[PDB]
Amino acid sequence: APSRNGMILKPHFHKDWQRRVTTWFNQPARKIRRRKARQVKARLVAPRPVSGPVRPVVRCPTNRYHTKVRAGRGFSLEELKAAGINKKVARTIGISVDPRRRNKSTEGLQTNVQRLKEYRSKLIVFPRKPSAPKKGDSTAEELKLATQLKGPIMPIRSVYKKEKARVITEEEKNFKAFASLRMARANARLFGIRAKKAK
Amino acid sequence: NRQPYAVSKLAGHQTSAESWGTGRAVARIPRVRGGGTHRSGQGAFGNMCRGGRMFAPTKTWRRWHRRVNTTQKRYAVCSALAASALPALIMSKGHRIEEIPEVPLVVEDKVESYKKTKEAVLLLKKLKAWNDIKKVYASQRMRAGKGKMR
Amino acid sequence: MKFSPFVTSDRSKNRKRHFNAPSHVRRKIMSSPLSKELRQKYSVRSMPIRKDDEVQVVRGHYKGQQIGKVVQVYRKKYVIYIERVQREKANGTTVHVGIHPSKVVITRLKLDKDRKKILERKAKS
RNA sequence: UCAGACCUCAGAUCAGACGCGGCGACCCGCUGAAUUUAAGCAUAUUACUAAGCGGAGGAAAAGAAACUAACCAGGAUUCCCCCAGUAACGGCGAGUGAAGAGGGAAGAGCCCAGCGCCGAAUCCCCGCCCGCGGGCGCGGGACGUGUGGCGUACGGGAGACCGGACCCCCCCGGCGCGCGGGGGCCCAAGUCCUUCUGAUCGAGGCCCAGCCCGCGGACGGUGUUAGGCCGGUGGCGGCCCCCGGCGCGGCGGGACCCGGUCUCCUCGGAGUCGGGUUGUUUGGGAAUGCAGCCCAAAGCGGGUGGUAAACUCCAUCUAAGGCUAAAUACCGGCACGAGACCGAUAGCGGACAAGUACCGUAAGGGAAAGUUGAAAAGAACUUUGAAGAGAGAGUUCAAGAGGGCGUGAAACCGUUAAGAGGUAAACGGGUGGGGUCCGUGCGGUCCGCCCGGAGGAUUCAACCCGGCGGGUCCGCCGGCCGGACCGGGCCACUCGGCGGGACGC
RNA sequence: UCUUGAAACACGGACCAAGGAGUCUAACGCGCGCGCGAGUCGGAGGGACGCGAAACCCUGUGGCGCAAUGAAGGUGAGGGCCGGGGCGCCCCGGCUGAGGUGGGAUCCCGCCGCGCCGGCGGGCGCACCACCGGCCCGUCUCGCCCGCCCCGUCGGGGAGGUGGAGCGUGAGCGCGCGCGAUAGGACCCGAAAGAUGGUGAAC
RNA sequence: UGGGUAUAGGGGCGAAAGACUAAUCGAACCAUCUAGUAGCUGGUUCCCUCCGAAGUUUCCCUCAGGAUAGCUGGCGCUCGU
RNA sequence: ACGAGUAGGAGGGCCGCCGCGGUGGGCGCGGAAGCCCCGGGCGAGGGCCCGGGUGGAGCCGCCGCGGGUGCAGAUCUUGGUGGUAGUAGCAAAUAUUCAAACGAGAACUUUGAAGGCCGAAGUGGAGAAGGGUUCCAUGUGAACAGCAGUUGAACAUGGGUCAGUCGGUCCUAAGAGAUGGGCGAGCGCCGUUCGGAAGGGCGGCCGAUCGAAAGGGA
RNA sequence: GACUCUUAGCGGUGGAUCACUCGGCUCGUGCGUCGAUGAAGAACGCAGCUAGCUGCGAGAAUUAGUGUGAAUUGCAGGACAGAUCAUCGACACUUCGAACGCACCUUGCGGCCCCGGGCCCGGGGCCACGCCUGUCUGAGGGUCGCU
Ligand SMILES: [Mg+2]
Ligand SMILES: [Mg+2]
Ligand SMILES: [Mg+2]
Ligand SMILES: [Mg+2]
Ligand SMILES: [Mg+2]
Ligand SMILES: [Mg+2]
Ligand SMILES: [Mg+2]
Ligand SMILES: [Mg+2]
Ligand SMILES: [Mg+2]
Ligand SMILES: [Mg+2]
Ligand SMILES: [Mg+2]
Ligand SMILES: [Mg+2]
Ligand SMILES: [Mg+2]
Ligand SMILES: [Mg+2]
Ligand SMILES: [Mg+2]
Ligand SMILES: [Mg+2]
Ligand SMILES: [Mg+2]
Ligand SMILES: [Mg+2]
Ligand SMILES: [Mg+2]
Ligand SMILES: [Mg+2]
Ligand SMILES: [Mg+2]
Ligand SMILES: [Mg+2]
Ligand SMILES: [Mg+2]
Ligand SMILES: [Mg+2]
Ligand SMILES: [Mg+2]
Ligand SMILES: [Mg+2]
Ligand SMILES: [Mg+2]
Ligand SMILES: [Mg+2]
Ligand SMILES: [Mg+2]
Ligand SMILES: [Mg+2]
Ligand SMILES: [Mg+2]
Ligand SMILES: [Mg+2]
Ligand SMILES: [Mg+2]
Ligand SMILES: [Mg+2]
Ligand SMILES: [Mg+2]
Ligand SMILES: [Mg+2]
Ligand SMILES: [Mg+2]
Ligand SMILES: [Mg+2]
Ligand SMILES: [Mg+2]
Repeated sequence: APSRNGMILKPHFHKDWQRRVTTWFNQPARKIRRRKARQVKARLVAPRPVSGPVRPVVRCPTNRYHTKVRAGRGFSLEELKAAGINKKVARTIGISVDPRRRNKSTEGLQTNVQRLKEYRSKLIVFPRKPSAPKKGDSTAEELKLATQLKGPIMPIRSVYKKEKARVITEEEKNFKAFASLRMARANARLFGIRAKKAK
Repeated sequence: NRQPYAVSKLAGHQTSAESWGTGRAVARIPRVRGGGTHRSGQGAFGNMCRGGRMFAPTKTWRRWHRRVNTTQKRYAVCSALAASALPALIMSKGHRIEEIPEVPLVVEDKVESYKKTKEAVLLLKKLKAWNDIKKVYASQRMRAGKGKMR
Repeated sequence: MKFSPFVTSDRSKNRKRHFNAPSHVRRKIMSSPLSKELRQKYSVRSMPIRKDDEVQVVRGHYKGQQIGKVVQVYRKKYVIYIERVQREKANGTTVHVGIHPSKVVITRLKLDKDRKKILERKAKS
């Protein structure tokens, strides 16, 4: 079966694969079906945005992605508490709530609190009964300039701010970057073996 | 833009035909089980047999669609547009432009608000492009082949 | 062109729906154009064929100017019989020759309560 | 207990309901192979497949963390992309093989038991009475061996204080008032002229705009090949009868006080986790899941932290209770649209009285078979024969279409015509003969240019003249247009990990 | 047709008609064509909006390349010229950006014989190849310097051999075509068997 | 000897022949797994131009077969000429 | 200058087939495709063009594009037809003959006569299982009845099976099979007494039901 | 010249080829609905002339309702003046079958209630099993009470 120089291949076709083969001949019709479903959903919630509630800014877990951010599931109960929003009233005005998410730092906590205070500034709350507004209801002059928002509410963008150019000091020139990394690995590797000698 | 075509999976195989083996002066082909039917004793599976399975039945998962690079798809348009500006290539294509005002035939935007066919027909008569429409009428014929049944 | 996804352009579907059309549908299919005097009087171009209607054959072997009254509307055969459009068999007995309704023009309409109601609807639109 | 109650367990053709079978493409729970690959073969693979059994729904299932991760943290489930033919598994051979993260589709979250507060505050049934729901019963029951309200880990409750509610909102019925379907009836224009044809739908024509319509030149029918003959097609087209929604108002009947602080108080699921062992399963490897048996928990507990174990730190979740739409699947069914597909030995076995005829005791097996003509006009009548079957006649464009009838090949056969024939017949090469055809001897068998001569006929030629046209891709002009082009002004300009720079208008 | 050998007393073939056998999907390799090029590709999805299930536009998450090497902890690819200094065998400054030897299409120059054409005299030498340095990772031998807030079982560098699918001023990526070896019914037809379920004591 | 019953496929039944179990028995029949596999036979469809073999080496539970080297063809390319 | 070629490789094809995008103001009832041809040709070949005949409605060239694209073989598949061949054969169970009738037609039918066979464990007369209208009458002579047929168990059209006392029905025989119970992942299986099993008139029964057209049975 | 061989015309056998296509296959889309109120499947029967197919259920080749508006048609007929067709909200819908009184290789064998006719005949409604709630009738020192 083998021949002159080649690659040892691994064809995973030793089962009855032809019995289970999914073709994508309905992919164009699926694109129209989802597009049509979004148009029907938009008419259902006519003033409300078609995307849905507001998603918070979250930091991706792993080292491969902990530099960028994305849209999470919902705002933490601590962020709702800091922004002065009740956990149950938030879902009525289109705010996603995630009772599971934690806040280990104040950088991510204040990131969404600002995002959550900014969304409530753009809210146009219609009255429960149009013939009698209430305290939380917006004024009739503001209800006229109320259109359905298309796309995600407050798209999460990460605009990179430039580090200001500065004259290099002698302390930065004398800093040994390679020596500080090799010694950091040794001090973190020999930390336990030195802690026993101290006893 | 073409639709997938394929032969049924059960074609030529929805029969319990067993080869008679050797020693019967037959051709060792799977033959239909006995009975009071003229089908009994006939080949049923091979591609050479009448009513059998075709060789390599066409599968629906054939790679019908080809993907082209966006840079090449735009390249071909820039070349087809550049070719629509030469009088030799338009005439060699067969269009009747021997009397049009200019080879790149740009008209005013007033023609984008037309709403009747007689307005469009009159525009083609003024631009001397109606001779190409009459050439389409002279080419209206019937296809040669099984396309007429499809 | 045809843009409705509810209408078919398939030759087999349109031929099957024609040869297997019900009787009340074959009536609409077996229509015939009105004469110049009738198309201007009622403002109707064509009407479904009727038994007591008088027609003129415009195409075929029996075409001419002789106004003949229809004697039978054979929807099962997609053909009508006219009073003078006929031929003699071998045994001398005469037999009517079938003429398609789209090949005859209506010169006189059998006007009853139902015929005038259709002429009013077709002319209203 | 006026002496019987309760518990447990029976009977009924008791009153009123429910279950059963089919389908099973997709889906859920079990069960379970071997061909095959390893060039043998035993683990492995085939395959956690087929066959077998059970259970549903238009989807199912799963699903709101006893999770991932080790980060600057993520945050129910399902599906797609990627991770990745990678980590890992494997006679470490053949082969097998995921997940976290990341990008998308879709996004919706919730309810108990326990705990302790509330006079069981809860529910069914019968009868009656009102408009499938409601009241009424001094009606019958269920229930304290625990119904309902509050309340569920995101904590919760109570009491105070504070700020806001309080015929509003919310829910269910149907009325006022305007938008997705179902079924009907309609909705533009040549049978104009000439001609061919058995039949036009052919061919040509139809003053200046090329006959008319065109938001209609899809398709089909019509005796040929039709936008305009007909049905249709086109049209944010008309009309009529229904159906199902949504929005805005009022009417009727039902729900019904929410937040913020402090204090005080309260807080969870057991023959289950887990350990051992066995079998099976998995990429999961000192055990990924599942199950049998034994052992058998704890409550600063318990589970997880991909190598067994002890000590310790840390992170994360809160198992042993339940519900929940969307994105997703669909070879069955129902109804549609389509085809670079097949075109009657093909495509489904089945274009037809096809799962039919027929076969087998049965389980099952399972065909062959489409075409007269435009219209039956399907051959009257005469004549031979007992009759099939013929001869005339007749229909038709055609019987050279005469009822398994369009076209009618080959093998094979009859017959005619030609030639030939004792080394089977056929075959290559070469020529001869014959035959059938083709092209030729028509006033034979030669053209073109120019020139010489003759004969007759000219919108008669060179040259000149006035205007026109084209070429010089010939010299002066003048515009226009493009920029890795130069210097000045101006822009909703734009632009970049710099008001200036650059870009272009 | 198999065969060393077929007119064979070797096999198939009475005759004619139609049907009848190298396919498709995945993945790999090379060659070729195309696009862009240290990039390259939307192959999920999204958005413009009869044929239109097309085409158009956006999205680079990600894949494949741009870095290799070690089992791993890990570490990780600049040569040359000039001057000064050290004289062992490697310090400093400057100018530059891949060295040296042999060969080398092409280009350049001189001279001669006729601003062209032949003689031999040199030069800058592409790609590539032979060879010699140099550098990165693994490993080994011999070693005397150096660094620090986390001075230690610490972390760094040298010299000389050697292992590597390296570096040494990228060449890949996407798409299509063809062929080749594969796994799939796999060019077509063929087993003796094996398995699951079921039907028969009318013989 | 009829009829009615009983035993069903690795089973039945057998005064025993591997007999018989629906013309089928040293393991019935039916459908499926299944287009099971085959280093083994058979066949494998148009023309032309150009080039053109090997039955040998090594290894193989190989010796009717593969892997490998050789022989072949294609594609070129670096130069000379 | 050169020219062999199997296996094999490669290239060229204005060789051929089906379908698609283009294109030829292509072709066609004044006759397309197909088919036939002792018709004229062309190309080295694959093949192609033209003419005639037949046919009756579609078809083709060129540039690209997609293949279920080219047959003499496979004891190929399906269908059709030959030589064999007017050949094998129409030879088991003794046997027919004469006259007449009907009829186009008689070795075969019918009637009569003669001669024979079965010889009462029949070639006789009636049933069971099985068959299912084959039964009967009339008519047909086309296909079938392996010659013929005026005949038929063929074909066509009508008709025909009458029950208290014949059998089924009733009883259980070997058996089979529910209920309780047990098992089993499950469809289900095991099981025929084994459980509050009496639906009647003080009750015993012990096992529902099915199972004989040859048993029992007015 | 019989026979034989080749070629051609014509005629046979045969069915290719071509043209035709109310069929298939594939893809896509929307629905995605069975049954004790008797399902799927099966049996039998139903038309003036009717075998198969198809459609129906003793109201049987269809009834009513509604839409449509003159046919159906092989032939006869007068039914037929709202013909015909479509649609389908009314009504009807034999037997077997989960199949349900017990059985079924039987149109076998019963029981209860009611009605009509003369215990018999006919008609109508009922009688499977499992199980839920309730009712009624019970059972046992099983646990108590009262005697
Ligand atoms: Mg090889
Ligand atoms: Mg099969
Ligand atoms: Mg087939
Ligand atoms: Mg053709
Ligand atoms: Mg069921
Ligand atoms: Mg093996
Ligand atoms: Mg093998
Ligand atoms: Mg299965
Ligand atoms: Mg759904
Ligand atoms: Mg669910
Ligand atoms: Mg596996
Ligand atoms: Mg038309
Ligand atoms: Mg019209
Ligand atoms: Mg396993
Ligand atoms: Mg489907
Ligand atoms: Mg077929
Ligand atoms: Mg010999
Ligand atoms: Mg052999
Ligand atoms: Mg032979
Ligand atoms: Mg062929
Ligand atoms: Mg060099
Ligand atoms: Mg290779
Ligand atoms: Mg085995
Ligand atoms: Mg017996
Ligand atoms: Mg078995
Ligand atoms: Mg023996
Ligand atoms: Mg050669
Ligand atoms: Mg050799
Ligand atoms: Mg051999
Ligand atoms: Mg094809
Ligand atoms: Mg083929
Ligand atoms: Mg052949
Ligand atoms: Mg008789
Ligand atoms: Mg008779
Ligand atoms: Mg005979
Ligand atoms: Mg008969
Ligand atoms: Mg009995
Ligand atoms: Mg008896
Ligand atoms: Mg012939």
